[PDB]
Amino acid sequence: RTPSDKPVAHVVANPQAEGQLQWLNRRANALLANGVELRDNQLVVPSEGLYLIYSQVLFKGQGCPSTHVLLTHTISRIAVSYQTKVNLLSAIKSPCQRETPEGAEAKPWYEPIYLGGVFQLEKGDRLSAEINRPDYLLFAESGQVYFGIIAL
Amino acid sequence: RTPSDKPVAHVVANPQAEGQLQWLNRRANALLANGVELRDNQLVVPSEGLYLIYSQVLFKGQGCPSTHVLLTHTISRIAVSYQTKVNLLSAIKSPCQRETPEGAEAKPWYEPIYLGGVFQLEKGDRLSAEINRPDYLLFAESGQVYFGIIAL
Amino acid sequence: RTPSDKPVAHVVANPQAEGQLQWLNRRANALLANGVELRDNQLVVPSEGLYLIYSQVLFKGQGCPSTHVLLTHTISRIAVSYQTKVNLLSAIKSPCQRETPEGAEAKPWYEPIYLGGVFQLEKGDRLSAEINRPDYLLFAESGQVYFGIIAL
Amino acid sequence: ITLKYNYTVTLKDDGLYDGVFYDHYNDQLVTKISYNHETRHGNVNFRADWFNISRSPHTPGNDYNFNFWYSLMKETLEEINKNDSTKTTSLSLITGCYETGLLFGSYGYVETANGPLARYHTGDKRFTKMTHKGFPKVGMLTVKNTLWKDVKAYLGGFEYMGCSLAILDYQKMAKGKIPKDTTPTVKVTGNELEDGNMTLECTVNSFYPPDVITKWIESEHFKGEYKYVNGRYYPEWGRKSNYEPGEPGFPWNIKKDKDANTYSLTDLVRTTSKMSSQPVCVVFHDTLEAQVYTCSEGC
Amino acid sequence: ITLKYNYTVTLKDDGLYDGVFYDHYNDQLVTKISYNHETRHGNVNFRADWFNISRSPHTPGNDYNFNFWYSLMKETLEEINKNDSTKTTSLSLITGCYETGLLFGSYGYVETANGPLARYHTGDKRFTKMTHKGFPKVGMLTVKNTLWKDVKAYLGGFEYMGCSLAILDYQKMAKGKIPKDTTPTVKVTGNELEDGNMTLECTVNSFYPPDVITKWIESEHFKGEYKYVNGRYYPEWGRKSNYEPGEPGFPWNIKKDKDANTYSLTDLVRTTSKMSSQPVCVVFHDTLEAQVYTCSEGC
Amino acid sequence: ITLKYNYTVTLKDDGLYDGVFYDHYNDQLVTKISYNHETRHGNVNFRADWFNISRSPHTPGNDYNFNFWYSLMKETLEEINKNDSTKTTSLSLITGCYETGLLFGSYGYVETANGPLARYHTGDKRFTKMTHKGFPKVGMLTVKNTLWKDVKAYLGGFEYMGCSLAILDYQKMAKGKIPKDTTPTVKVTGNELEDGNMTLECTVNSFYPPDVITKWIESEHFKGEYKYVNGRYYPEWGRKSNYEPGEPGFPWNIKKDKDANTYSLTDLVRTTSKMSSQPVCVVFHDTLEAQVYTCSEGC
Ligand SMILES: *[C@@H]1O[C@H](CO)[C@@H](O)[C@H](O)[C@H]1NC(C)=O
Ligand SMILES: *[C@@H]1O[C@H](CO)[C@@H](O)[C@H](O)[C@H]1NC(C)=O
Ligand SMILES: *[C@@H]1O[C@H](CO)[C@@H](O)[C@H](O)[C@H]1NC(C)=O
Ligand SMILES: *[C@@H]1O[C@H](CO)[C@@H](O)[C@H](O)[C@H]1NC(C)=O
Ligand SMILES: *[C@@H]1O[C@H](CO)[C@@H](O)[C@H](O)[C@H]1NC(C)=O
Ligand SMILES: *[C@@H]1O[C@H](CO)[C@@H](O)[C@H](O)[C@H]1NC(C)=O
Ligand SMILES: *[C@@H]1O[C@H](CO)[C@@H](O)[C@H](O)[C@H]1NC(C)=O
Ligand SMILES: *[C@@H]1O[C@H](CO)[C@@H](O)[C@H](O)[C@H]1NC(C)=O
Ligand SMILES: *[C@@H]1O[C@H](CO)[C@@H](O)[C@H](O)[C@H]1NC(C)=O
Repeated sequence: RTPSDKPVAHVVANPQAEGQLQWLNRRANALLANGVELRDNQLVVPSEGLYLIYSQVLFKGQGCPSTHVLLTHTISRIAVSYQTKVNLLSAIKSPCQRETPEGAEAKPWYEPIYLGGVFQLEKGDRLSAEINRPDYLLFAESGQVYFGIIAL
Repeated sequence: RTPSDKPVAHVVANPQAEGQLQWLNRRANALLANGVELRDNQLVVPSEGLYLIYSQVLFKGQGCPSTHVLLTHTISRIAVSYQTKVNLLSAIKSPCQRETPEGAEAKPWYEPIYLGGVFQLEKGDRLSAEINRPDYLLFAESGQVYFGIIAL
Repeated sequence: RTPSDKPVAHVVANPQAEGQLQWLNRRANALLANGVELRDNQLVVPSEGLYLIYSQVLFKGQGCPSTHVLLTHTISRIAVSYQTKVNLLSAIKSPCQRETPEGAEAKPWYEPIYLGGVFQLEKGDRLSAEINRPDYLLFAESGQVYFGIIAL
Repeated sequence: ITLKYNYTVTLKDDGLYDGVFYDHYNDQLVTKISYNHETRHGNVNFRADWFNISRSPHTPGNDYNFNFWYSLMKETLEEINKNDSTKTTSLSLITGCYETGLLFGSYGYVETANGPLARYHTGDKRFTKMTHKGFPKVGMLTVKNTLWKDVKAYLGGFEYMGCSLAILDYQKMAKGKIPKDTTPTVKVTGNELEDGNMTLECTVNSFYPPDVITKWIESEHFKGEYKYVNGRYYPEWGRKSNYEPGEPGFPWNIKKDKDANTYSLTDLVRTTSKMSSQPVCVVFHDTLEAQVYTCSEGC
Repeated sequence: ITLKYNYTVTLKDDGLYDGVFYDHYNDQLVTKISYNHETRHGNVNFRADWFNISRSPHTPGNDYNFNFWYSLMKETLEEINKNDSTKTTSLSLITGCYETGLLFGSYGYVETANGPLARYHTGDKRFTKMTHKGFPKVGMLTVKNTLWKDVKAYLGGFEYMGCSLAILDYQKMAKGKIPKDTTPTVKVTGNELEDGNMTLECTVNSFYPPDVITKWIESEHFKGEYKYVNGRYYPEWGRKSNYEPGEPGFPWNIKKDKDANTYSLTDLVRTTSKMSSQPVCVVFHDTLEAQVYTCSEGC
Repeated sequence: ITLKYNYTVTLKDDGLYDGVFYDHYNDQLVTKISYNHETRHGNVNFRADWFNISRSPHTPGNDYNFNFWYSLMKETLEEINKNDSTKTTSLSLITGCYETGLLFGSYGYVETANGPLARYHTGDKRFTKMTHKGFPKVGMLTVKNTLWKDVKAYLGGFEYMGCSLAILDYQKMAKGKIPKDTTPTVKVTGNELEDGNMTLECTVNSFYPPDVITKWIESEHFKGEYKYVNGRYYPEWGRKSNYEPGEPGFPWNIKKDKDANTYSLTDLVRTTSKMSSQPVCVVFHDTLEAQVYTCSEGC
């Protein structure tokens, strides 16, 4: 069955790699076809074109830390004609508004972030989907952390 | 006018069905064409192919409940070759961080969740966009709760 | 290089226009091609068709205001055959749950909102991506505030 | 549910041209407006207590653009009466929409005391004959008219989307103040009108929202499972009428049954031998989004 | 990692047909089931202490549908034995999946005491010959069978996705209770078997998860950089066997080395002059997702 | 706004080759670097007080790769001087970008004391003649060169995106420390240069950011509404020059008007009879993203 012929990829987070965000394509409903490669944890575009890029991460924390914690999710492009990470999509989220567990209780918190947009890419471009606090990464369920692209 | 020829669908939540999340396509800017069917509240793919699947729900609550409340949104696939709900996309959100109305006031809270990704689907697959707390579903405005797919 | 031939656009927020949300296409990884025009701060579709529309805004606030503050993001369509804003996609978010800085401290808060879906559009339709509190718009980084459409 | 707008100017006995407008949600009158001859503009004569027009942003302003329509329709009626082979008592602008079970649509056409005249098509942005007879390109009926732009906007706009949006506001405000939904009883009978071979009769008994639509589909198309699948395609044995189902002008044998708020319908079909599966009756109504019903011979 | 299901019915000495089932995660026995002749149904004889079957939603219910398979396989074996040119001692249903480094897949085939018989293809939804010899279309092997629908569902489903989902639950519960991962040592030697020109030997020393796969690729394809790029395409000098790499039936020269939990492998290749770059050895294993190794002559 | 980088090596009188580099934001000098003959490397002679180079991640490192360019350009100049029909006093590398109103772009070309030589195209990843004359494929101008890879990276990269990103950092740090934006006054005059039929003159008076671009478009293309629509296509009566508008080498009649920070421009056009609508002047400047101006005869 022809996935379609269009370069595409939908990689998901590896739960067996605690503390970090490693993407894999060897799972249930994941994709890595028609040329796009997963190299050094980055997706590599196989041809000139317009691409839909997206990603979602789910942060989870038990009770609240100190001062203030910031969660950032961002998709970068390192172009073949300009080898430097330049942000394409990015968001920030503040889970614990300094609440900090008074001393009794402190329930868990969940904070998801979605990113997505269309971009002109060169053959050879490298796309990265990174976060700043991989220690809060909740990849316990399944479709909670993903990163993908489809050539439109 | 040819919508395009591509199987597509953008269904929205029925506000006249309080307490539950029922999808309809008989509204203003909604879609259900070129083969995809809305059966038993699920979208049914008409052909092999790569599909962009997405959904958004908007939760709303007056003041805060007890202990802790969890909000989950998830899109499942029940494949023709494996009749079982398997999650494709899913997210969790914790509205009331146990704050619970002290006893005076308690403003309302809004919490949206977006889900989206590309997937390889078989002719006959059933897609579901469900939530765990339909009693918090805010479908008062309009484009606040939707579920759709487009064949890429 | 042919962007593709498909009408497309990915505009981003102008940081040099404090207090408001003005879209530009004259930047790094932005787009405005094959017919779509950016007129009066709205994207204008050049042909009948199915379109993927999306947008993201990032709100940021120092400490908390009074009573309660509501943040809304919404994409409207003003059709050629019905000149009136009708909401296609919309979400609401409540940052400060009335917490209001007790009197000592008050950290900053970040709240992102994503919107996206597929729609049937007429040649000449005008799409708007607006917010209610532009004074909380955080367009300091880069890919934090965007609005785009691609003809599928 | 249903939302219908009816604008009508009449030549009345001898003299002036009378004008009325009716706004109906289902079978509930919401607004009545008539042309005041002393004042020379319309007046609201009736307004349902449950309808707060301020909560219905998509209901046309200026009392439903009454003065505009009255005047333009009066002009159109005068022109129509010049060719003595068209002369008519009155002219009506019928526009509105519906959400009958799974089915949904909108309409906007002009009829005469003599029958349907022209239908406005959202796509072509112009009127189209509803009868072989054709229609006189005068008044509000030709692009030639100086006010055509307003027609496109008021009529075309409402039909394109305005109405479908408005109907939802009516529904909200009507929720508790009108007849409750009532599910009908259906039975399909296979009588036989003598001269012809077989006849099928689908009868729907006492249903509330009065809008009901029926589709006759050969049973082969249901491949064993008798459920109407939403997005699925189905050839359907169309009926013959100048009106399209959905337009209030479509002939449905509906009668408000005995002392009650409910209605009843009887739809007959000529089971000619042209087919090859014997149609099954598919009933579209608010209660039961869309149910299929079978059997002939008399079930 | 590896998940393997083995169902086997045997004619044993003279009389009854015995039935056994084995569930293996890597080289760890998880479940053993055998057909009880007194009771006439299966019994779980063994269950690993670390495997809570309730935490593995995708592991087949009804004790792995044992009664179903035993019975249907018994039927298939009887039919197979009627044509005296096929008569066999036993029949086995081999199904499972693997995640060997970057490589991953699933399988489901039926073998006989005489060798591989038929392989089930998820795409075509039918069995396909694994040998030129072909296979008798009887029992669980033909669509003609009344229980075919169950075969498609139990075998096809598991192979289509069930297994790949289940294997992850086993991994979770196995984490601490089995041999730890152990990275191998690799060396490629360029010996020479006299009659032929050159011979390459890739040897992988003491690695834990016993599943290892090797790919021989001409060095030209690595355009100077000796790293195997995940999504990249590579022509690969296939091996010759009735089995496809990944299926437990594929011939890999693996031996559990001396008193330890680890394993060792030796893969040889005939460096015929057909090529034009001298293959390089690419090793796929859990440790080191996929590494490339070179040199000949003897390195 | 504008960001321009100018690298220049000269043969000076008799002997050594001098090298200088200038970084200009708008008309503001940001950095000056010159080759020190004693030390044999570049030295920063000037640095604007408002520019914190650490806050501009996209401004090239190693003092704008000065030593690299000086050396490679020196090499290129020597080769160019061997064919005595090319011999030149100096060589310059002009690269940078702009955001003039709605218009925006980047450039990178090499000019000689004799005039433009070659332009670097981001697409083809190579240089292209700027004149019919062609250009000698030597030094930094040919793929043959051992350092070509660095040229592609430093020049190509900056032109491909580096510059457009950097210019924004300059703008931030310049905000308060440079001439404030100043909106011009425009007037189009329809004089007549005697021999030819008609002549149009667009004059823009005292605007600050010195970058201004003008487009002459036949009025028919504005279908009645005189507003330049961003993404809309417009045929535009191109000017004739070896340079493309946007490159600092394009001939614009701009002069810094009397004692002030502002500038003035005068653009003339030969209203030949080839057209059929009489052009209208479209002015692109930071103030007024893009405005249209009309009238001839003398307005
Ligand atoms: C419109 O109203 C007129 C006058 O009340 C009536 O005679 C006519 O039948 C109505 N038409 C429809 C379809 O409601
Ligand atoms: C409808 O009537 C209410 C009073 O019942 C009035 O206060 C309101 O302004 C009107 N529409 C609304 C709800 O704004
Ligand atoms: C309208 O009147 C004219 C007479 O001027 C007649 O010829 C025409 O046929 C009439 N309309 C039609 C086509 O019936
Ligand atoms: C299945 O089990 C039987 C007996 O337990 C054994 O002889 C056979 O080799 C096994 N098949 C495979 C390929 O694991
Ligand atoms: C697995 O066994 C545990 C006891 O170790 C039991 O509590 C649990 O309910 C079983 N399965 C699960 C996790 O539901
Ligand atoms: C099975 O037996 C038949 C005889 O009934 C024989 O013709 C056939 O060739 C045998 N199967 C094969 C193809 O080996
Ligand atoms: C570049 O610098 C040289 C030497 O200072 C100068 O003469 C020349 O005009 C400059 N070129 C440009 C295009 O600015
Ligand atoms: C730029 O200079 C400031 C002071 O002028 C210094 O504190 C800063 O570290 C430099 N760049 C930055 C903001 O990192
Ligand atoms: C360069 O010199 C050669 C002879 O050395 C001459 O033929 C050529 O015309 C010169 N460059 C050009 C092509 O103008």
